Amino acid sequence: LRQRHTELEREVSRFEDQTQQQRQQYAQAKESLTTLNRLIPQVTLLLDET
Amino acid sequence: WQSARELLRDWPSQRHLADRVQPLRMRLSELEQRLNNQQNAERLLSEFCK
Repeated sequence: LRQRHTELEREVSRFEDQTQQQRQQYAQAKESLTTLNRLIPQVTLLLDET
Repeated sequence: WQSARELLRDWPSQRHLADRVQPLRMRLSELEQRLNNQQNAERLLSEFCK
């Protein structure tokens, strides 16, 4: 059972990491999306670089 | 005499103000987008509330 524990811990470590990175990327995805939400809707059109 | 004086009163003003036409064209065009986008966003918000 202790060997089982060590191996399950390996797997859980892998998942904990994968989550730790993944969430960074996808939080950044929604963040960049918020940047777009700020920019485009009208601002890109009045700040149309006239 | 008086009428003619009024005409030559206006004439300086006439050219001076008529000079502004083209600025006014761009102005009206630009404000049109305000109208259009306000109406569009009004749509969007009403659709959401529904």
